[PDB]
Amino acid sequence: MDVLSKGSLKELLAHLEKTPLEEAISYRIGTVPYQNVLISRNEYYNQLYPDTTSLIDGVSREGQRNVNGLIMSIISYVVSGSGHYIPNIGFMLLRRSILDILTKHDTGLVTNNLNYGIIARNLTVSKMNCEQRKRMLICFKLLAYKDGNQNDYEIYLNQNIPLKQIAPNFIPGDMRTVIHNQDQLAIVGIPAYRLTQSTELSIRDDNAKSYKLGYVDWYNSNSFLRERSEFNL
Amino acid sequence: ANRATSAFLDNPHPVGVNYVDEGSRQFVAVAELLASKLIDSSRESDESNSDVPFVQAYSKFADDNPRHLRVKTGGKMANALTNVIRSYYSINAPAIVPQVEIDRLASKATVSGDMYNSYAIFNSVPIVEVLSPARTTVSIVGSDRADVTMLNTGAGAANITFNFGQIAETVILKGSVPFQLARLNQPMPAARFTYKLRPLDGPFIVVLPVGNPLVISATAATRIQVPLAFNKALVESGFQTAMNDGLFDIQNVNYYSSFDEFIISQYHAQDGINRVSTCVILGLALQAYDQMRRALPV
Amino acid sequence: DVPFVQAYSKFADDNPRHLRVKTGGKMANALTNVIRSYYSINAPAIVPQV
Amino acid sequence: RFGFRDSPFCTSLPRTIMGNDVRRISYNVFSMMEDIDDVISEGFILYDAY
Amino acid sequence: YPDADGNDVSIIFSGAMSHAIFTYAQSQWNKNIIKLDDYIREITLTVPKQ
Repeated sequence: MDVLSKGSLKELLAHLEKTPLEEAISYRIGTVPYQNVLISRNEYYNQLYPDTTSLIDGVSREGQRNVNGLIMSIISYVVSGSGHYIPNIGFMLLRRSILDILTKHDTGLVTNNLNYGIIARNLTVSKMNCEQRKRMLICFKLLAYKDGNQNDYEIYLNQNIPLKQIAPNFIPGDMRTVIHNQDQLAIVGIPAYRLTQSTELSIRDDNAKSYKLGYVDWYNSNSFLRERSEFNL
Repeated sequence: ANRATSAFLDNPHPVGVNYVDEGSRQFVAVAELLASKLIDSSRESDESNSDVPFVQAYSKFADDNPRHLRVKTGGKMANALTNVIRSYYSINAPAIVPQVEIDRLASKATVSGDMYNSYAIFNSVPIVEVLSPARTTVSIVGSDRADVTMLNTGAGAANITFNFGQIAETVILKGSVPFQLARLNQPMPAARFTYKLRPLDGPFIVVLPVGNPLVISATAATRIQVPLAFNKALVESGFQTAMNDGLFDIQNVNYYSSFDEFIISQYHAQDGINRVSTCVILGLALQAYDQMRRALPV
Repeated sequence: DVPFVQAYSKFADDNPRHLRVKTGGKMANALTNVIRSYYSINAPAIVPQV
Repeated sequence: RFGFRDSPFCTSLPRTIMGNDVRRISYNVFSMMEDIDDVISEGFILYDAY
Repeated sequence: YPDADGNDVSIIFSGAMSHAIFTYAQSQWNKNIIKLDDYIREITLTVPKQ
């Protein structure tokens, strides 16, 4: 809910600096993705509603134990709000910040073999909105510039023309680009009053709607409950 | 054996998955309401011999005053309405409109955005399969009125199976000459011109006597939930306008003669009830496109 | 309708409206989908923890 | 054109700044905004008012 | 002595019926003491949508 509230690149990068990798990994066992299922939407239809499960839903799903699974878990947290179940990663790695994983070599993770096309297909980029895609491209650029793969990122953008139009205008390692960036990346914000307490047909739309409706209540009460446990640590 | 299927029911292409939320539904409803006021204001301006009613309507729709030396394009609302129409048709469309832009355009007027307040009747006839034995030829022509022409060349009478799907509500069959039709495992009645059928009542068997060809004319009615502002006449005009403007020109898509064929074909696809909700929002957007473009041609 | 409006608002966190249809709201949606999850492991988990 | 220092006048209000479209907020929405501090950091256009 | 929350528990010698009547009265009144944030949520349902 906090990560989805950020609406600027410099807010999003600041949040990733303070957030450990533990928050991007779920301890719930979940279900296997890419499964054709029938769900109940009784507000609209008497019959069951066909849908397919995906990693970028708001619900935690089982994840693979490879490096590909950990990168997919990070991106899913940014774009959907929840991570995936990857057990026994390691105490040292889980303490590191998300930005440290993406942009630093001291972590001990190797991401040179990652294929950006495969990761996008596994995350169902075709079903992602403009804000979600821009967030995903930010994570790709950070990973590419860490590995010296700047050319591969540009070539990958040439192949996918629609992704090129919405590519973020920031160069990692340059502070000027982050300062002057004017991107809008807020999936969840203070709702327009027109929003109602109604369900949505798709799994993704309903879960995104749930985050939107609960943002006002979370905004008012998160500070005190966080402080009630943070003090005397 | 031979199998005959309707042309428009074949291979429905996947539809878009964007701009179907509550906020985006309101924007389409806002565009339809504001586009209607543009048409009415132009009529009022012509009658009153004053451009003042049109200036207010254009300013609300386009966020800028009309100018004599600037082309009247409808502003940013027109661009957003055009882009969402492209996205609804196919999943391969770019879908580049920001959420901040959509939300600000839904605040121009207050509308519920509910797409289930009413219903509309669609007339496309879905013949999923016509199964004919040997020595018989069967041809299916037309969508709004389906004409099935059958010839029996063999020695004796042949039985022909008709499948109308499980979605259409009612189907009327009319023949050039009286003919016999009955459900599976049912006795055949005396020959008569007209049959009224429920498509959910299994496949239907038609007795084809040897001799002159028998032609069956089929009409069907299906009810699909639509918003209260839905108008089939304006949706049909917008569908034809969008094709001519190139809004539907994307790779790996199917083209239809009318929005009637488009919505029914997507309904009959596997897991087709997912697509029918997106098609209704597309129809409403085309209703806004027709009124806006007729008032502001480009 | 006063006793029913008070209870429905508590249950569904929304006020009944004549135009809409009363199905129980988001609480009804979660309850029905969790029921399917309990019955079989093939049924998915689609209700977020929030 | 006029040689003003830090001219507050633009020939037209820019459609895009730094490759992104400038956000436009109606005056009514901006009046009710409680997250105004986050919005002003990016910049916006106010309309629907005189 | 303090409880898990900040409330103070008094352990005294007192009669059984006076204890039962007093403590039951405390529970009935305590049911209607709610946080201001929950109170604000209740009002927002009653007031119009804007």
